[PDB]
Amino acid sequence: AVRIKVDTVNAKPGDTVRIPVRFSGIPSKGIANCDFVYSYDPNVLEIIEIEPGELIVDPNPTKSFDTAVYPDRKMIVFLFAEDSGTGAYAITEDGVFATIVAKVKSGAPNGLSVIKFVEVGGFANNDLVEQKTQFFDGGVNVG
Amino acid sequence: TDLDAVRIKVDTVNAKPGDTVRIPVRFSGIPSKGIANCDFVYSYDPNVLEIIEIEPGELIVDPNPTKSFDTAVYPDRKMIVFLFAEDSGTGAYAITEDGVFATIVAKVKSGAPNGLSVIKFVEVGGFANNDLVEQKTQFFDGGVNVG
Repeated sequence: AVRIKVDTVNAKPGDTVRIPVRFSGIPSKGIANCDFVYSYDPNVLEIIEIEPGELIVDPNPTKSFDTAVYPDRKMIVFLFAEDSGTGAYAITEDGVFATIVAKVKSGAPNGLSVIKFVEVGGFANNDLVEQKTQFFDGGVNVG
Repeated sequence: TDLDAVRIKVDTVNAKPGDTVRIPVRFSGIPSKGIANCDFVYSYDPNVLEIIEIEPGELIVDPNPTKSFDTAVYPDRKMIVFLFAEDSGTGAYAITEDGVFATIVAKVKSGAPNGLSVIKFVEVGGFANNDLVEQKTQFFDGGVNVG
């Protein structure tokens, strides 16, 4: 199974923090596409940007990777679909899939603001066979 | 209806339990300038409708439609996410006319109850013209009137 984990990072109100989303157990046949959703607390974290991680091998990262943030529904949607169409830009190793850049609101309480796994859609290898996954939560420990 | 807004509306189609139905998502009031990108979410009842595929509509002009258009269906959370961003980078594949943005293809489950199974607007992210200026939008619901 591929393991997906959002880091838990420490920050102080006002800080702009980077929260890696890591993949481990990436199969030999790679990951051609994957999409999933995590929830967050928009009253504590303002999502600034979500950067393609080192695992995105496409020369034009944004062609293979995208995210959509919906503050009202409190969700972050991750979308990866290797752009070559031949499997060429498939993820082939463990590492950082994306980096959430979020600002901790100035009046945020101390303690953990959770970034929780909500749902996975597809998560397939270069044979387009669905892979088993195990998703883990993360967030920001405000101090 | 705001004539200065782009109105997005999911059709309300009639069907019987067991039918595979096509439910267009239409755009009206598209600025001649063109829409370079848009993303939004509608909810549905996966206990009545099994989403089979969401086809790029006639408005998706990219010769590689999947490079400009994508959707994500989440049955557990009961949501459908629509994502459009013209792939050329120069505005070449922007949406420039009124018409079908996408087509939801769904099967009405054999045991589905009679009545309207609503496909309801949830939230809009961006909806920008070619100069990257956010456009005023109005989203309307649709669904399948099961009978």
